[PDB]
Amino acid sequence: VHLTPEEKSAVTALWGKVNVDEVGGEALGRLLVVYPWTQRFFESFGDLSTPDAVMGNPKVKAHGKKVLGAFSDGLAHLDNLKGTFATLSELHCDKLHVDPENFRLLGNVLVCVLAHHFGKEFTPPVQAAYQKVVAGVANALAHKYH
Amino acid sequence: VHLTPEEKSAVTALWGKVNVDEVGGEALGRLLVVYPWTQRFFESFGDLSTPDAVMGNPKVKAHGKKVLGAFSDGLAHLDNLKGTFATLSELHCDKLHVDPENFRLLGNVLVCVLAHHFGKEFTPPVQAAYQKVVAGVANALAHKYH
Amino acid sequence: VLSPADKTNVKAAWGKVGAHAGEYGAEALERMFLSFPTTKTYFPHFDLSHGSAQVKGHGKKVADALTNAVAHVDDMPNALSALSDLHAHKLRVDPVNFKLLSHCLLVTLAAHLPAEFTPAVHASLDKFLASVSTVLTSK
Amino acid sequence: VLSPADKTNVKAAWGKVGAHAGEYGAEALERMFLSFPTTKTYFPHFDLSHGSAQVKGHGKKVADALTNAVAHVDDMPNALSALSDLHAHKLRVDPVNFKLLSHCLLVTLAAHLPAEFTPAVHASLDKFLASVSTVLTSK
Ligand code: HEM
Ligand code: HEM
Ligand code: HEM
Ligand code: HEM
Repeated sequence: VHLTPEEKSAVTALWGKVNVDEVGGEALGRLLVVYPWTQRFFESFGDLSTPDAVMGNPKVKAHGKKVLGAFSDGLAHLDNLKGTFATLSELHCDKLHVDPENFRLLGNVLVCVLAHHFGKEFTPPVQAAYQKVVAGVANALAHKYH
Repeated sequence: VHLTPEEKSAVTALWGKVNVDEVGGEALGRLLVVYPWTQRFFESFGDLSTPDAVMGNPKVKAHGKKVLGAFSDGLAHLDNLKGTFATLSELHCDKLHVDPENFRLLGNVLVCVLAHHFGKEFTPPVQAAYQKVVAGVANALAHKYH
Repeated sequence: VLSPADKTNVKAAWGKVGAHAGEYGAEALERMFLSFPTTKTYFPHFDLSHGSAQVKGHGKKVADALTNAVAHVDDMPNALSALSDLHAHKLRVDPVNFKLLSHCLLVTLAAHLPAEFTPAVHASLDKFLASVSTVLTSK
Repeated sequence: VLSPADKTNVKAAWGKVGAHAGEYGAEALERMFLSFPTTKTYFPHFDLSHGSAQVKGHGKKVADALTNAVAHVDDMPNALSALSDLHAHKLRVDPVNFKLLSHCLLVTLAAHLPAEFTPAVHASLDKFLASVSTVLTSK
């Protein structure tokens, strides 16, 4: 996960504008709606029967906040994502048994949320930088499988 | 890629019985036949039009020998796969641009060849150990993407 | 789609499996639980140890589903309609896991049918199991 | 299959893309080439730099294919038959790459249609592009 300085610049400048109370919940909700097998890991969250029910679920927004915080943590430690995500990798791999393909999916859904929220500002080069980031996070989160 | 000693035992014992002149060619051929998009990377090999033409192609047999040799290499350095495969990762990722999902496929095809050749002896525990191995090799060969 | 040669190959390989269908389905499930431990979580009410009567009984169910798919190969969406509902809606099976079980079914056939598991029949079986997986993930 | 609601959602989102379809297809291709550089090897005879007339012309081709699929959503295998042959037989496109372009098409729609790209319409679009990809990989 080597971002060039231009890549680092594109990523960090957009990230400073992210509403960190909302975007992680938007991404988790879309994950549950677009890829409904992921709802298997979130039965304790209650009503997920409709997209509206998902996106307005307070457990979804509250848990998405923590997810986004982990992405924020990774963005700070691009040179040691393995270390940053070791604890979450044990949780997701050894305890939760989430298939790591779903880490890739959540990363892609996050990218769609950023595109939705930033529009033209989410240029193809900015996307390409974010794709390096969400790939690095998914790989580090999957390290306890590797 | 940590194998237990019983996993290491099951893997090494079977591998000593592998016909290293043939099995790599069986695996590469099957890859080209089962996943024909991989033939994109091997147009210089000539007649690939039928399964017989592929399995009987002398360049398929010849190249598979080298592929199997790299697997044999990885089996010797299980606790340092990334270093063993650095040059091949540069080649397959930076030069060839093979999608790394095909590393997984070739590893699964190798496992099918081992099952075919060893029958009953290729027990479910022996398979599970080989899956850890081919997973580790694919991940190491894909490091240049990560 | 599955070609006429694929349908022939699949039918012929299945013909050689015979009354071992149930046992081979059980063995494929065991191979998948051991090789891909993440799949184990879909069966918490199962004992997954070797020789489990519950894995045995489920292996037969799975084999019978595949045999129904072989028997109705030109009409698989319909034949497997009810199982597609079950796997997507109720069980919420991750699509990745169909790739894992398909691979383990191939390994089981290859370990048991040395003459039949030629490169061509291996290709045909992979396409067949991919087709079954596409239907089972269609809902 | 695609539900009636999915068909409605896809239709309406496509309706709002309008005459920008060709442009958006070009942008999705550029997003793919920059984000997933392995896909570039399928277009050696293309200049893939920004503003390429060849990327522009091909984006329109791709958009027109997707519009034909939308217009014949209940008959996609037949509508896309010639393109399925092209992509599997001649071009030998790795199936993984359809996932990458589908994602980039979603990203392009999200960047351009803020009102239309709700979670439901996002889900329907993903299913539609997955269905197109299944057809294009069927041969
Ligand atoms: C890049 C991908 C992901 C990131 C960064 C991430 C991050 C997090 C974080 C920060 C937590 C809170 C852990 C804590 O309470 O200390 C968590 C918990 C959890 N994650 Fe994720 N997650 C990811 C992917 C996934 C996916 C794809 C699934 C399932 C489809 C999943 C299932 C869960 C569950 C069930 C919990 C709650 C575990 C518990 O409280 O026992 N995660 N994750
Ligand atoms: C576990 C996966 C793989 C292993 C261990 C492996 C191993 C090797 C080895 C040892 C070589 C010879 C390099 C040399 O001459 O020094 C090679 C070359 C090559 N590999 Fe693979 N390979 C793998 C996967 C793949 C796949 C999946 C593809 C395409 C579908 C591919 C395409 C090629 C090509 C085209 C060459 C020839 C490169 C050249 O001579 O310029 N490889 N590989
Ligand atoms: C080749 C693909 C598959 C076939 C043909 C198949 C077949 C079946 C059948 C026939 C049943 C019904 C059993 C009954 O009615 O008693 C069933 C149930 C079930 N399947 Fe599958 N399946 C496939 C793939 C998978 C995969 C990949 C998973 C998860 C990793 C899975 C998980 C389950 C579970 C959890 C049940 C319920 C078992 C129970 O509670 O008794 N299936 N499957
Ligand atoms: C949404 C899925 C896709 C659609 C709708 C689509 C559509 C098309 C169409 C309509 C053409 C014909 C252009 C013409 O007749 O001049 C074409 C050609 C082609 N496609 Fe795709 N395609 C898709 C996916 C892909 C992917 C994933 C790749 C590779 C990464 C790919 C690579 C190519 C190539 C190399 C050509 C030939 C271009 C040329 O030589 O002019 N396609 N595609």
